[PDB]
Amino acid sequence: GQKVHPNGIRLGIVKPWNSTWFANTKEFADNLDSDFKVRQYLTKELAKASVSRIVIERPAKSIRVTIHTARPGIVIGKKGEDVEKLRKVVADIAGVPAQINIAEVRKPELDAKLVADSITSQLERRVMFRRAMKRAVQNAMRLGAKGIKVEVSGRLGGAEIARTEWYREGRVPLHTLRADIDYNTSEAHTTYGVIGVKVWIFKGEI
Amino acid sequence: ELQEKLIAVNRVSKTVKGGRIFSFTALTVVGDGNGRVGFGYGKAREVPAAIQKAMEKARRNMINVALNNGTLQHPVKGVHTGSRVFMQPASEGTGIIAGGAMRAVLEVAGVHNVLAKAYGSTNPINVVRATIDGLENMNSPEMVAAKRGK
Amino acid sequence: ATVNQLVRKPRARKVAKSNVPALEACPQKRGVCTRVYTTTPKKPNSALRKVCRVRLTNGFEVTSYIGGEGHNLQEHSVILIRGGRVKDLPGVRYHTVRGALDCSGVKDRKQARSKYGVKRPKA
Amino acid sequence: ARYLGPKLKLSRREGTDLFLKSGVRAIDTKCKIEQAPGQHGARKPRLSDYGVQLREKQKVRRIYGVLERQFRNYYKEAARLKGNTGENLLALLEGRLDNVVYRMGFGATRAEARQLVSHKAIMVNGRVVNIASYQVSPNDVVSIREKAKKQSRVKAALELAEQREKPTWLEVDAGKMEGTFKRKPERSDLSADINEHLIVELYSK
RNA sequence: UUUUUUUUUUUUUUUUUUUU
RNA sequence: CCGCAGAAGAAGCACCGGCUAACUCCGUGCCAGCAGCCGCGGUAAUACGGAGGGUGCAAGCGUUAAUCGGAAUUACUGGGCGUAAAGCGCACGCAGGCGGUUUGUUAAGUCAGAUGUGAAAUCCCCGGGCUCAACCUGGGAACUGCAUCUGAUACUGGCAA
RNA sequence: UACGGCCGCAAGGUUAAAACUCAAAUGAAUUGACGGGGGCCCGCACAAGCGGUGGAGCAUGUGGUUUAAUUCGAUGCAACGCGAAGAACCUUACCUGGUCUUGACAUCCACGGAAGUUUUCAGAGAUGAGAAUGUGCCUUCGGGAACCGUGAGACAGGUGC
Repeated sequence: GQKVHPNGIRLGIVKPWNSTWFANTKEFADNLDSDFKVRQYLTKELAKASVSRIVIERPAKSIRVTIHTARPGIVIGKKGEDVEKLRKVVADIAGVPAQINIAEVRKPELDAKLVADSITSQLERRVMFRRAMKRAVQNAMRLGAKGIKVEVSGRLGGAEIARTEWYREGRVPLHTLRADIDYNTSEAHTTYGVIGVKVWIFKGEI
Repeated sequence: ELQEKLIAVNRVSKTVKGGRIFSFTALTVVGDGNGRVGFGYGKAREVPAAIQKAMEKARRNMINVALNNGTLQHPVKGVHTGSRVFMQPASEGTGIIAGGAMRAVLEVAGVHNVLAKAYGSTNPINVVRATIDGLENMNSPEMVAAKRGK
Repeated sequence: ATVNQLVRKPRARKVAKSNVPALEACPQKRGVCTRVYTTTPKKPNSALRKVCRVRLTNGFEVTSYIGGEGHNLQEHSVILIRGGRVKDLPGVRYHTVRGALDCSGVKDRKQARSKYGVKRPKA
Repeated sequence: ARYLGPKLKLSRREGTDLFLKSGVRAIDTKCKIEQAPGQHGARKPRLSDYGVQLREKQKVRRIYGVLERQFRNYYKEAARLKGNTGENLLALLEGRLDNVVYRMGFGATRAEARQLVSHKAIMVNGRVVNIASYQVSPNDVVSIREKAKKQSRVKAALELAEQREKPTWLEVDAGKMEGTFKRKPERSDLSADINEHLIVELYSK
């Protein structure tokens, strides 16, 4: 009957920021219009390997974008012509330059996000995703974590059918503000309407 | 390469003070391909968790049924309140035509030849709780020899 | 949980309830339409559905419905009888099959195919 | 009587490798298993207990091409037979006149084969017996007739089945096109991938 | 095993599809 | 049967919940209608009533007047009596059912068979003959009892003690 | 339960028959209705008390008056001073008229332009008819900005629960 975030409530406690910047009394408003715009271009340019963390720092309002993506080599491309585009389009909206910093998503198996970017791929085949769903969860937990719960909502059958499915491969203490837990979500579609997935990953006790 | 199946559940959810209260149960069986079969029950907050607590309980050692070789030699008493019950063997070549209301109690070890459907009650909890206690009360081909000599 | 209160109206929506009184032989028949009735004020606003009575040795009087489409269902005719009491109708206990003799019913309604017996349109 | 098709439709709801269409190309290219067969509900179907046997019924009804009439008039006498299901019922479908002719190599499909038989091309020791429920007993012979013997359809069966398994229970001469059943069928090499016993227990629900 | 501080307060329509 | 001549010349019904089975786009306001167990319609009616697609099966499809099905039930052959229904406050004797239990004994019923009946389409099984499924049949068989007798002694009934 | 009588002193006892009909339940075991049970209590519940509200006079929304004609939804524990903490420009319900249906706001190409200060006269307002003064920054004189147009083809919305 609740959905209760472990993250967010805890920015300085094992669970680090999606973004952080210091804009002043009469210089926030444009920074906020740019924090969705810069993330929309990137999270469509980086889709080919996802982005666990789409990190917006702005060291002098110029934007130090740190992209933890599971394939940096495909966004370095054939060696740095994409980087050039990647440092221009997000700087075109913001009116200032853009300190593009790359990284790997170190093992998507154990990750704070990339488990939901298994699952929400599986729907692009349109056939029996049930063969692979709870197997993907299984596989992920075989290289890391100690419990996980999963909730999936949406049009996932035929004609008019709309339900919610819930699974538990291991124990999850829902909120413990000391622990290495995460919450995440992701999305998918199937030509009848939405398919929206949610996770809770109790990876460790502290 | 062990075998795992369910057979029954309760809708168990009721009015109270007060709105509605809900709960979640199972009844399950397990087997080993060398003529071994077993059972038990569970409960949880979640349905596929009431299956796991059951099937971890069904894994207790699994009774070796007297099977020589594709059928069985005696109909053991599955004594219950009015179930009765008695299986009917068949001559080694024709299949497991038994009560699909409980059939997984004999199916999980592979047993090809036995029949009888659920003779006095159409509730699985009744012809289940009866069958497993006849199967533990059985005798080997080697025992019935001693029973009629030495 | 209290049976002489429960039994009436619990949970089902087809239900058994029907009341189908007398027998004497069989319930199907040929039906001399004996006298035609057109009347009796009710909340179901029952126009044109001209019920008739039936001279049958049964112990009490009996009555039967127009079955379906066909205005000239005339009181000298001897069409066929079967059971099925539609909730619309007090007093009645059977409905006709009114297609034989001179009665017609089904004038040109192409959808009847085997349902009442009709030939194909311009196909 | 045998409904006739669309033929490849049957494979997109019954399954893969069907002898219905055994020959050229349309295998894995067009039979639409794993791609998307029942496309509308393919996100999630749900099966049934009668479900899985009723499509294994379907398999046996549509692969060999037979009525529900035959499925009851083979059952009539099967009720006297002494053996198991996959000898009292299944074994007969590989050995009725319209279905043995493909097993020997006189037509390249099972829908072909029945139609060569019904068109007076085939005999059993001198009998034109196109009453195709007629089942060819072991050792008595079965041939294509003289002017149909080396007709285009037989060759394109023979030079395609050449690389394939020639099963042990019957034989043929490929160059004068005649044969028989050499022994009785067995539930251990008959090569239908089906669970045999399950078409007869389906009448128990 | 003394247990009357008044007797009564119309109907409905609540119910988030289903195979497990 | 054998040459020519054309895929020519041959097919549709239930329908479509869920029952063995495939569904939506809408309509009409428990209108009008299915009414079998169900289930449906109370302004978003999956099958009512129009239609569009395809399905079950193919001279066949729905369905009907009923009775048993599944379901176990008037039970010598097959039974529940705390339950539905269910040892009926109560038993003077008159007919009735059960009359102790073993030896010497008998064979009427019990059983085993000899021989007869049930000539011919069985039901149950094999072998054919028409091109053959049918169909048309040949062969083998099994028919509690009844007769008329050779046995065999544990029950049913007795005789003696 | 009676429609023959065996009994009974009548009324009834005892046979448990039947015209016809019509769809499942008794029992366990579990609910717990808001409950002056017994029992454990407890609160301006009630206590002891205190200052009142009330009848006449005012500030004022239902309903209630017919008024030319009237704005929902408000009507006990879960609604009071509506939501309006300004129902005569007023964040427009509604009575009326004036007007429109890309409206008022806002893009993607196409052809073009410097932006504005000031006053006169009409009109209820939206809007209508005149008169003066004005002409910026780069600057490939290319491309245009600050910033106003007219033609397109895509094309805008609201407490509706």
